[PDB]
Amino acid sequence: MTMYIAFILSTIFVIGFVGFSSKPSPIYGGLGLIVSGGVGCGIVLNFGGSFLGLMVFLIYLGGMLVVFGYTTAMATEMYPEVWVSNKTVFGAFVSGLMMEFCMVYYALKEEEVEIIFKFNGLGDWVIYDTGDSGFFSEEAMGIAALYSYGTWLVIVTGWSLLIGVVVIMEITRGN
Amino acid sequence: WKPPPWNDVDPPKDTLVSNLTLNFGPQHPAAHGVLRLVMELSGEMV
Amino acid sequence: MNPIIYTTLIMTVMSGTMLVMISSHWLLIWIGFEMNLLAMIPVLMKNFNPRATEAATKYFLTQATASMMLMMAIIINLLYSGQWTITKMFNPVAMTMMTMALAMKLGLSPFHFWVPEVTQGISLQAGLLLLTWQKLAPLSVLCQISQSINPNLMLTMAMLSILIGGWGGLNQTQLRKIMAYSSIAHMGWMTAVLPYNTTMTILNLLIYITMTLAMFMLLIHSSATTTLSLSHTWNKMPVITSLMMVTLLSMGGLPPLSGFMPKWMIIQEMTKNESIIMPTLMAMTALLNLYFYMRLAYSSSLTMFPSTNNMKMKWQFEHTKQMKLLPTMIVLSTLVLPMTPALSSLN
Amino acid sequence: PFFDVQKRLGLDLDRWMTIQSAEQPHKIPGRCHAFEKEWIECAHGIGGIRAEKECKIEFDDFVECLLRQKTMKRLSAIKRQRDKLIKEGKYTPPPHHLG
Amino acid sequence: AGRIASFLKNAWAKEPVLVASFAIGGLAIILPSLSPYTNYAIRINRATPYNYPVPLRDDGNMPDVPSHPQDPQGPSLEWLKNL
Amino acid sequence: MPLVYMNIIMAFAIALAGLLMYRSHLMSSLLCLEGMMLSLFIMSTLIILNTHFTLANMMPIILLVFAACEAALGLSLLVMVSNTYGTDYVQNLNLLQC
Amino acid sequence: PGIVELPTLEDLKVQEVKVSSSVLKAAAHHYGAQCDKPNKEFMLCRWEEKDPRRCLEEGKLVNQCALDFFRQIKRHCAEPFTEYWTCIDYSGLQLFRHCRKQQAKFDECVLDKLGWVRPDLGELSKVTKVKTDRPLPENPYHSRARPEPNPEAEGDLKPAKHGSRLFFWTM
Amino acid sequence: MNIMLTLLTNVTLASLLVLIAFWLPQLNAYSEKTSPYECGFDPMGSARLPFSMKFFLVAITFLLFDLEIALLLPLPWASQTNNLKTMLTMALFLLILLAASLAYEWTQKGLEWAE
Amino acid sequence: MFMINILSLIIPILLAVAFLTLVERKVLGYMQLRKGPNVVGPYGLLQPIADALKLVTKEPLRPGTSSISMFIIAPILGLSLALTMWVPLPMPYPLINMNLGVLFMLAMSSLAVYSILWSGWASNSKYALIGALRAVAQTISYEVTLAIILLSVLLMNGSYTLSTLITTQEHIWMIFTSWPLAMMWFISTLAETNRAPFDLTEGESELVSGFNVEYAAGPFAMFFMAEYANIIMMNAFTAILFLGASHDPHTPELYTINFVLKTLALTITFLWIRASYPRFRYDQLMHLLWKSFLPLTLALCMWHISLPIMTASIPPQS
Amino acid sequence: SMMKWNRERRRLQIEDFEARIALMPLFQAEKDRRVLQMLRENLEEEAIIMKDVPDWKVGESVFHTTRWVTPMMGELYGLRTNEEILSATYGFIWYT
Ligand SMILES: CCCCCCCCCCCCCCCCCC(=O)OC[C@H](COP(=O)([O-])OCC[N+](C)(C)C)OC(=O)CCCCCCCCCCCCCCCCC
Ligand SMILES: CCCCCCCCCCCCCCCCCC(=O)OC[C@H](COP(=O)(O)OCCN)OC(=O)CCCCCCCCCCCCCCCCC
Repeated sequence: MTMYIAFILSTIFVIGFVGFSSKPSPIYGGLGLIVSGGVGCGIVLNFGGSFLGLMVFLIYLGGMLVVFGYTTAMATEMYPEVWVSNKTVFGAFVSGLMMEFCMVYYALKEEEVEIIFKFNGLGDWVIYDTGDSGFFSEEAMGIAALYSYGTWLVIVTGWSLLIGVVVIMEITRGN
Repeated sequence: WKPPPWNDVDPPKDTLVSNLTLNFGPQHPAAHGVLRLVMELSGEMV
Repeated sequence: MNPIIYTTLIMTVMSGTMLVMISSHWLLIWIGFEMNLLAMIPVLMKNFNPRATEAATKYFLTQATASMMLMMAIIINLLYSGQWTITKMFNPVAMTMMTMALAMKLGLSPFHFWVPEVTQGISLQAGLLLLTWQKLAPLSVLCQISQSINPNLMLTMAMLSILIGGWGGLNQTQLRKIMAYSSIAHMGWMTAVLPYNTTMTILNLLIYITMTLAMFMLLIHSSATTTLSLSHTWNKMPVITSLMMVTLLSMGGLPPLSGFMPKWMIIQEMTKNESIIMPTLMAMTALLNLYFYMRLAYSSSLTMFPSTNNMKMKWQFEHTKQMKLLPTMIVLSTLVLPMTPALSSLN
Repeated sequence: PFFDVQKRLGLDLDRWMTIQSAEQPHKIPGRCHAFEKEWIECAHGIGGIRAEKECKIEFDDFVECLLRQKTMKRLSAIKRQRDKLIKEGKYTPPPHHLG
Repeated sequence: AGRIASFLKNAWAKEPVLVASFAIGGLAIILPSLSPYTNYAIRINRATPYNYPVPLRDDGNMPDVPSHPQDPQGPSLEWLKNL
Repeated sequence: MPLVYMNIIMAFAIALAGLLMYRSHLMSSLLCLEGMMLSLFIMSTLIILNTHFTLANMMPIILLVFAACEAALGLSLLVMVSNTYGTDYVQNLNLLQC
Repeated sequence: PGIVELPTLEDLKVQEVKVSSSVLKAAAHHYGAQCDKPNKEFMLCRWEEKDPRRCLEEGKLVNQCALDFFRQIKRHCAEPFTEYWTCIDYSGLQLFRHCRKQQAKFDECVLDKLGWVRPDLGELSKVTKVKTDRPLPENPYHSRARPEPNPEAEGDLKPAKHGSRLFFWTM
Repeated sequence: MNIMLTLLTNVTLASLLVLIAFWLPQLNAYSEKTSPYECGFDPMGSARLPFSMKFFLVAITFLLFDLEIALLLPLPWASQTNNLKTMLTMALFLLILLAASLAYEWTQKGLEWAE
Repeated sequence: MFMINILSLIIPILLAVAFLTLVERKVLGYMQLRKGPNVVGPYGLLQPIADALKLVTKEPLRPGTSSISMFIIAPILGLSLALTMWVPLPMPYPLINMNLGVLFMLAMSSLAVYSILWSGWASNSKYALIGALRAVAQTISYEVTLAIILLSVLLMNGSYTLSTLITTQEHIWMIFTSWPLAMMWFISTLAETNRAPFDLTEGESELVSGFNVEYAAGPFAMFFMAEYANIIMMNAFTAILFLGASHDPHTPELYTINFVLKTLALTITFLWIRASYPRFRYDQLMHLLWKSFLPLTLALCMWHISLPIMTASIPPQS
Repeated sequence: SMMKWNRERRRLQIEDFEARIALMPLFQAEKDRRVLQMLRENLEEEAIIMKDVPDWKVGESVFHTTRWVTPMMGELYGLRTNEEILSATYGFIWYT
């Protein structure tokens, strides 16, 4: 319920990740990944990251993964390797649905899950901070500083992107 | 195991491209209903 | 590739490494690593042979994975400390996390598996850049964060680097694979002393730089990639084979040659740090490098392998290359032991 | 950095953003501006070795400020005992709990 | 001279698009420096009070800051409403 | 530390395993790689938004625009492999060997 | 590690203004300049004392100083207040642009009834000097003692004794 | 509360709208009816082959182009900064480099993709 | 009562889409001097009902080589996204007053390409496969101009809040300030929505029926409904963006009159274009976008970023 | 025309902002009283429920310093209803 709503979105995020990480068909893996891409935005939205949340929709859901479909349409291994095609992918998918189900139950009971880090299984809502942001959206003012203080990053990010296009055509030119 | 070729140009394998024989028509509206135009295409290039 | 395009691609690769060494912010450190990666692949693609494509693909997959794995070390350190400054970080798991992340870029532990194969596929000039310049950037981070490292974890990674790097070198015919295995072995020597005193980690770097420039550009001048192909070079230009055997002996570390200076100082440092078993074992494995070093020296100039009648044309013509900085390279790479106390300049 | 060019020529490239108590857009604060400012001024001109132990108090307080581990554990133990008690019907929440 | 005018006109004969975009982008960068309103733009941008102007401790001898948000002392923006 | 942070951290770790545990389609490998950064992009937003590190709202885009750049390289290498070999298999991508 | 000292609920039972948001917004301009002195005193305390519990006495004063601002207008033309704040309430964003006539009618009284004046643009955003009697806090952050910096280098540089002193190298 | 509720309503509306478009028409498909349609003639076995480079080349250029435009979404709030001159210079830089990437891509064939 | 309002929004649009087939059929016929549907009911008013319930009663044949789960998910995404396109619209008072509605508008519109890619792959036929691949290729080329146009257009608005567009155009239509962009935005909307000359995605004459080459009966209407729903929404989006209307708070009735009347005019000129121009070609389709559209959009964006600074006319972010 | 209209809007915005500046005093005082009063209710509730705990002395300062820390939302609304939690944490965030 809405008590632990962000508990939910985080959960489909994990199962969405287990989807493509289980190495299913690249389109199906794309389907599982974009599902995780879709649900992950809600996690950021719940924290007030509307601008950041909307971007991953734009340049990662409607961005990177669209051209991924081209290579899948270009690869086209002679038979679909959808989940029914192989049995290891089922085992990979089935497995990846266990331990995260195990530790949430581990975290829901006593909350003292010590996997690598100590972790609290308390409700997602707690770690939020109380305080008005006035009229300036904190997310917006942070990003807009791109052109105020992020001068140095802008040059390096731009220069690499320019070098990004010079390499891509050069490697793909095939001599 | 075979020592690598001296020029480092390992020998290209068989052709990995095709000309995609397409059976245009006859049901195709552009085929005037009765055209069996079949062509060879390297992508859009024919 | 157009020379102007080639010059720019090298220019960004140099700047990307330069960016890493000059950034006080963890994000910018990552920026340098990725944009250095972003321009490394096309240089390996200059020849554009199927072997190169296999080499470049292997190189990109391991480097991209290591760089992406590097982000969590930054993120986890961020999460537990909220500090983007590149300093002594505040999480053992994050400290552990990046140490293998950077190690994969250098290729010391089993991570090193990409180092030989990528060098084999790609051209001699590209291998020279990959094994010399592309090792400054990962080392730069380790020098800055040396105070936070777990001593046990890093010393191990250094150990298998010299251990495996030297051990497999006995079974390499292609000179490119020999050089990479030598590189992995030399990687361990600098990395071992890294937690103790970073001054001679650098000293090992420039010195190890000198032979690898010396050896590779000698090999390029020879235009030979295999042991047998190298052997025939005695007939054409016996003098070059003579200098190469000096560097081969020097890079092996026999005194009073230059290559002994790093190892000697390395043993001295950890001996001051009460670690005395650790230096001894690396010295024992140092002879492993010397063996196939001798084998190449035996094939190159110490003996005189048979030649081919077609070598007679090579006598008539001459080399058109300019081998820039080769004269001063080998001299600085074979007799600099008397100038050892100059290492305090690095400090 | 390895080569602190920024310090030599004095052009700020990245350090404007390395910590959250520096200048911020519209002068709005971070979550732990008060704590990290205290830790920073504690550990200035001291050295990493000495500042690890001498300014320990300012650190774990600042770490607790942004992690909020023990505070969350405090609330968890408060909540855990609550449901371990009210379910037994030993104490009833007052109206202001329920509005 | 003769080549420049011919080349520009000749280019405008085949392609009218990029010459139009080049002209627009050419304008888009110079007059920002030449405009007299950019200083006005940053002045009104600074004039917007997003945050509270926290009061300053009055200990005497700062006449510039007013003691009331009606006194003539302090910054004034009578240009703004006219601008 | 909040339960959600496990979910992204474990998401990365299982994404990391899929990147390393291969199969026969490095196309699928690239999916784990870009999913790998998506968790990195996602998680980075949580801390930065939570701690109000306003100027640090920078890097989620910066990390995005650079992780996206590797897609350009990675996918370009994909078609290069799928031209000298035709397919995107990984077992056949062993011509180096010696 | 101590007590989070919290004030008792007794001092928190202060009179609170009971008016909808549009009521505040409609008279906000005619409220800020005319109750500035206690408002500045309280908010100076908030930024100087840096602790909520220190400014409790001033916290009820501004609330009190709001009420005697919200009482004479009842003994004066409360009727122009009604439709003015009603019209402002109709706006989704409480925009003054749509409802200016009622603003003029509201402004017309207070120019003569209580003799107030509409503050001009930028006047409310002016930084003002507030005159208080409370002492400035010594360590608002409650800072502890500071670690003593390690002693600095001093004395003229002398040549290194017996050269590099590294193994057999004499110089 | 309402946002995913709005998302929820549309998806059910779509799913039922296809559900009563699937079970209602009393599916009566045969083998030849379900056979692929290829201009009325026999399919020779296909749709599993690579397509050169032009479709891939434009996709990567679009992806790279989409990433730079991603860098310049925050411009509407960027104009509200205190230091416009730095912002004006910096935003102009992204656009001219966006131009330069297009400029190179145009000059070295590029957008005239392979055939 | 939030729920009844939702059905009060999605139900009328679906009925609007059905009637859009009739009016387009008649108007397109009238250009061709024909009459269009006038036998089925008075002036063909029941033709949308006749077409709708005839196709529903036609079996939804699934192709032999189809992934049924893959075949079905694509219409669900396509139709739901099209209906979701209207939830942030500033219709009197916007339903979902998302402060970043324009980004939400663009992200959902860009997510529509997954239906195109998935439908082509699930159909599993060469004709459908290359039909879809070029379809998305046409699709993915143009929204970069969409984003650039919006960034330049919204720059003088103040933010990405769609409701703020009303107050920006309170005096004059926003087309007058950016009419070079207005035609720039308009043409790109046809390419996104895949109408002639940008109909090579479907290409009735030469690509049979594009990605709908096989897609039949039951779920075919979903792409058809989603396609035509986008036509109104894109024209509605253009209507608010450039052809703004005055909005009295005490009478939202009036601005609805202006917004509605404009958006049929914008839809009417859509099929007006269809009934006049030849169909484009794949290479010209890319060449026109990348050679004569992208450079112009860049310069105009450069013109519109610096314009508020050189005139001290930056808009408030609120 | 637009530059005049945009210039007018900026005057409107600063006028709107100025109203908020005047409204901060009453708002800050009201939120100041509300937040620490509601904390006291939590502390009062702590000392009816932690009496039987073997080691729990009320009012523990988790932070070692004596400086006031803004109360984390967990200890603020943690002992309230589900409506109070939902309407406070994501109440602004949802608000379609
Ligand atoms: C101080 C002033 C500042 C601003 C000054 C700006 C410059 C002056 C104004 C220039 C014109 C406006 C900007 C450019 C517009 C054209 C862009 C372009 O590429 O044009 C050539 C392009 C391409 O023409 P082309 O392909 O023949 O030639 C281009 C050049 N070569 C050959 C080198 C490639 O024209 C088209 O694309 C034709 C239209 C295609 C779409 C088909 C449908 C058209 C429907 C038209 C009727 C409906 C219009 C609706 C308008 C909106 C209503 C809301
Ligand atoms: C630390 C231990 C030692 C380490 C180094 C050991 C190196 C050698 C080890 C063995 C190497 C393998 C076996 C021998 C290989 C020989 C290679 C070769 O090319 O030999 C043949 C070649 C023929 O000679 P050529 O090249 O024609 O040049 C003649 C001089 N013009 O010969 C040559 O090319 C050699 C040319 C040598 C030229 C020498 C010039 C000397 C000049 C001295 C100047 C002194 C000035 C003094 C001033 C005093 C006052 C200040």
